[PDB]
Amino acid sequence: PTIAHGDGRRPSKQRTFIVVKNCHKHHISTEMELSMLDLEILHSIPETPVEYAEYVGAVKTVASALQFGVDALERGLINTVLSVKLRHAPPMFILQTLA
Amino acid sequence: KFEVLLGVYTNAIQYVRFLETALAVSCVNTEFKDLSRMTDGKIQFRISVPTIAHGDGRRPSKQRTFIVVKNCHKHHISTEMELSMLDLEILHSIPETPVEYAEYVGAVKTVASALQFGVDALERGLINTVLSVKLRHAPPMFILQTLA
Amino acid sequence: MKVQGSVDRRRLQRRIAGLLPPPARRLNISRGSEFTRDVRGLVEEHAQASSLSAAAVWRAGLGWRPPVFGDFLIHASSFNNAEATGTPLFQFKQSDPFSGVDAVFTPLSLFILMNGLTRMANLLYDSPATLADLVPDFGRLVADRRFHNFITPVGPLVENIKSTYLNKITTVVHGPVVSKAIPRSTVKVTVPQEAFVDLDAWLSGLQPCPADARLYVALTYEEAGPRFTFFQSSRGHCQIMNILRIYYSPSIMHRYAVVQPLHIEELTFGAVACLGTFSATDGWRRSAFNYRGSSLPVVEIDSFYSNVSDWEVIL
Amino acid sequence: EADNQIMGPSSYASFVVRGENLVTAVSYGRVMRTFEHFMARIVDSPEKAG
Repeated sequence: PTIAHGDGRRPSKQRTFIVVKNCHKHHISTEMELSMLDLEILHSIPETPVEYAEYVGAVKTVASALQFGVDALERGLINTVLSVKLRHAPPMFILQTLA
Repeated sequence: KFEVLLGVYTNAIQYVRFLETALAVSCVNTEFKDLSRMTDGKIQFRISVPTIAHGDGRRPSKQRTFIVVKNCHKHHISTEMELSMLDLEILHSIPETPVEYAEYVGAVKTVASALQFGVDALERGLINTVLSVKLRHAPPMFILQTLA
Repeated sequence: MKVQGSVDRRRLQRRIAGLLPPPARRLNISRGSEFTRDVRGLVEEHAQASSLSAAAVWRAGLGWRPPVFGDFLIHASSFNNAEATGTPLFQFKQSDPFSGVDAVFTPLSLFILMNGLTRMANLLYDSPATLADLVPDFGRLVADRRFHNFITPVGPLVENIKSTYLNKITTVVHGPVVSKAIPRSTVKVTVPQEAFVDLDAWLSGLQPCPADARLYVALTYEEAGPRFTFFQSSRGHCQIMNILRIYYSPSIMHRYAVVQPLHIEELTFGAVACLGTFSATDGWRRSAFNYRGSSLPVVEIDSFYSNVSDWEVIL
Repeated sequence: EADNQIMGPSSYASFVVRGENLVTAVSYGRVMRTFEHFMARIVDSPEKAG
């Protein structure tokens, strides 16, 4: 929008701006290890108390690995959002006068 | 695999009315339907000023009256809008098929907003004119202080 | 009112449970009923893997990489019982009797035969005259320069069953180095740090970095006897030879006197082979031997894929 | 200042590709943001000035 003015100056016709923004995509990767011995017994059914002990040890370690992984992805999310915020933040000494 | 138009936004122009501004405190707003006829205005003050009697032989000042005249000043305000002749053309014809109806409604919306802009520009003109008139008769402070 | 988070564990559990390969089929021979049941499972699996009629009978959806083991038998003098596992070894050919000993050779044994590292090699081998008895024509084959044709590379050793005179030895020939006794525990390969030249730094826009870096082996007849060198490079089989010749030129300049104008059998300066491939962008690791008189620093490299090459002439 | 507490949403705002967008994704390879909105603006009401 414009202002009407009484000076002889020429009036400005109507104007519209069309601006386009586009996305930034971020990629995230982690790793998980599972020992082959730990994987083998999970399929089998334990019968002796020793096999019960080995089965429960395997399930504990596996659950630990999975929980650590999902926490790794949460932390990665927070790091990526913080990097996004920083890369598009100009320094102050510019922006106090640019604003 | 696809690409997505995930957001469409358009700015909204807030109306600005003179009476809602605090600046309007410093004015008196009269609606005068046919202003173009008034050639010249006039206000005439008549003021009577008394004096105090004195015991000295001093020559006395008689009865005092002053006659002050003030006059109107006029202002002209104008803005220019541009309309594409195709829009003003298709506005008249009826719609034949729904694509014609979509184009018709887009056209009438565009021209309506083109006039919204005009009324808004004229309002900003009113308010700027009052502010400039006030600035023209505002002498600076260091002159005003010792004169008051 | 917990947040529930941003990622879901059910998805991960499901997709990983999908990724696990089905278990190997144990067969139980001691008990009759278990044997019968596993045989029933076997016939059902063959019916499930070979019939184009059905679709669930299609199982190929979603590598076999042990090494090729080769066993050699060697005398207990021509090998220290203490020598570390994974050192590349090189083999020699006997003329008539081969079953008695194979006479496989170690780099320190070559340094001894060819005449700090010297003292370590003597503290391994004080009286290495058996070493001279293994090659009768050593003094002949240095001059006939046929020494490289007979020294064939065998690569890293995995296991050595220890006996009084003979030694049982298992050698990685082709493929990645791996063991056998357990679920295939890995090994690494060691070469002494001295008498090893890094030809990627000997000459040191931006040079490109390949995925795989190779180790070559070369044998040179200098006036100070023969000597062996292994080269950690990455560029290409067509450029490593050129760069190596440029390297040896100062040593090549000395051979004008020894060469024979009449008999052309001695002229070759050396030969180059390619042993195997390892991961670049990593480097190698530094360690010393732990023997009685051990003072030699040694480079050791992970991820060795043993792909031995032949000796190629360079001059 | 003795507040040390704010309030925010507990779960993210979900967005899913429905059939009306799925046909456009399959054929034309483009998806619109919440097609329901643009359809309620364009086809259902003639003006519905914003």
